[PDB]
Amino acid sequence: SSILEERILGADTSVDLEETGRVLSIGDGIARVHGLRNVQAEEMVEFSSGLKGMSLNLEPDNVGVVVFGNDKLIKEGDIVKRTGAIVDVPVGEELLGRVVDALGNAIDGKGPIGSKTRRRVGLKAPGIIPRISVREPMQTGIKAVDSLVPIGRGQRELIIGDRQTGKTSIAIDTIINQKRFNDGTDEKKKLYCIYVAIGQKRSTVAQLVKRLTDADAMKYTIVVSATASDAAPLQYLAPYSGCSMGEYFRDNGKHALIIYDDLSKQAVAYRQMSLLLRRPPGREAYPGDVFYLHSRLLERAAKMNDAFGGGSLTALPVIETQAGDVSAYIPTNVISITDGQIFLETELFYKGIRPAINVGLSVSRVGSAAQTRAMKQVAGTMKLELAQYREVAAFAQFGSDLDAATQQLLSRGVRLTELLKQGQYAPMAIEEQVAVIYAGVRGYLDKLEPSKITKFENAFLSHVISQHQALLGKIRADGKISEETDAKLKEIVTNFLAGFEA
Amino acid sequence: VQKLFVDKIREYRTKRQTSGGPVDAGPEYQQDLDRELFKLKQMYGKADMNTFPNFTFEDPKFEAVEKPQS
Amino acid sequence: DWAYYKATVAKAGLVDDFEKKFNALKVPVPEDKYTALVDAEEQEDVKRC
Ligand SMILES: Nc1ncnc2c1ncn2[C@@H]1O[C@H](COP(=O)(O)OP(=O)(O)OP(=O)(O)O)[C@@H](O)[C@H]1O
Ligand SMILES: [Mg+2]
Repeated sequence: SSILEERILGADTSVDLEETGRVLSIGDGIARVHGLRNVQAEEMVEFSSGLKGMSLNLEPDNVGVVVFGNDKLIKEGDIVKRTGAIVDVPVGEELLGRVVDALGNAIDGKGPIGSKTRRRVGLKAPGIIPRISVREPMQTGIKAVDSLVPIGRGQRELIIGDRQTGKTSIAIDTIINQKRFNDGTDEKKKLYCIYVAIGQKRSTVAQLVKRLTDADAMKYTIVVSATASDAAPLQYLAPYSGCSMGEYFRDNGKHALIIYDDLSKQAVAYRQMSLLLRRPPGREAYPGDVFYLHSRLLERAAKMNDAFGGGSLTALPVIETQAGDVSAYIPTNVISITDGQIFLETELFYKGIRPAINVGLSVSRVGSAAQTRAMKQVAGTMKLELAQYREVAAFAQFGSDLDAATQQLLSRGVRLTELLKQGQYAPMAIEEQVAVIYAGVRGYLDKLEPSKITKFENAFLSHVISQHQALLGKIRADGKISEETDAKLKEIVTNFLAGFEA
Repeated sequence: VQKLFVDKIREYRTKRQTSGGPVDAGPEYQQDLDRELFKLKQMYGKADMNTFPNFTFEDPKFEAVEKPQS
Repeated sequence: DWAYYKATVAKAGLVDDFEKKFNALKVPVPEDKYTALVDAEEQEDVKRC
């Protein structure tokens, strides 16, 4: 076969003097190395068998080293070499559509990635001059997110909640929903995505590449993967490597997005890795600088000014909490780095509100209110009509009857609550959202039954995409819902309501 | 190590003298390539080499509606 | 997409010939059985008009 022989003539057998430190111990991943005089801190050192490692502690006698791999091929008396480089990963657009490990080697088997430029995992966030405020929107296609808790481009938003409530699905409808902009024509409405899998078994990450490839979502993302089987210094290095492929886009013009799933598993890989280096424990045996661990990460998510390129880098960190308690140590340290949050609960998921977003508590510094112009009209009034609902709609035990007074307002909420529910891996558009939200707030649904609105939605939505395609194209193009555009929609809802149930 | 460069090409050319697949398979490669050839067909399906699609479909029968009117 | 990957496949005989034989015939269309109630049901309401 011609492929094996051409791989062996391209191999370079270069030999040079190394700089070399004999091993004194090896246990549980830590290799105290005698020698290694001129070593830097955070330098990448290379064992004899092919392993790789990073020298963290410097000390007068020994040199502490942690291993990127497995510590059973390493025996006392081995040889540790010097590369001569603080730890760096490859970068580029050439990694797009791949699954890679935490140092940039492909675990999909499509071959060697041809990459040209290398970028550190420990670089610095930009300061005060080269930013700008948040001008643009980032559409998720969820209807409880886009209307009530909008997210700008360049804003760190925290998805927080328990296990098995919707934290991964929320951030995968977002990956799917940008399919419509990426095959379009303008280069400033796209959104290239990145998913970082920390502490997850391979029978979830090889299954999420399936869900992202029938919908052809994988042609514009990267998956940096550090599974639960990996060395504890490989789950620590993963978000600092994934964030550094995001800043190929942001430092060259385009717009990126990055999900850390999750960041409660980049902390217990720092607690273990830095207890076996004999560093004294803090609270819950976490180190002193877990706040400095997350903060030097979540400040690269910038929004540059237009004299640098104007690119953005959103971030969506996921956080799993125990028993729904938000006052823990690692939650509160990362609530106060992000601009806004999305509080996912369990009693919302089980009563029926799915996606289970607490729209009361899901606060957001609105991002210079870049919702969009037409959604401001219909979800401006929706925000207040739902807020009016929640103050007054928690009895479950009625004794008196005020249908002219109270029962009209709470009938507007259940029509807007059951409108907000959604499916899974089928995200809408924004003008298909303006139409369905128009029909809810304008009183055109109070003569239905609430057990029929989820049935009313898909029959409505199929009618407008089929028969009214030139209608929705004037909302997406002109931005606003104009007064003559208010006129045309006034018949369509009432013509359909005249013949919906028959 | 160009003396090792010649010595892994020259024992690659010896592998290019092949008669029937494996050189030292015995009961190893014969069982494994037959175990794997079933698994690409076991949970996949029973399919021949060139047989076309052979079936037939029947549509919904159009019933009538009886209606005395006026 | 039958002609696409069979060309890059080398094992012909039953590959390029099966796509040559099975793709050279007519589409089996449906039967037009709905004609009786088209005329006989219509005019009896117009005659009642
Ligand atoms: N929009 C939705 N509507 C109804 N059910 C959903 C929706 N999205 C997800 N689910 C269901 O909720 C369950 C949990 O979702 P998901 O796996 O994203 O939770 P998770 O908290 O990320 O899980 P883990 O705790 O393992 O990370 C899944 O069974 C999924 O099918
Ligand atoms: Mg999850």
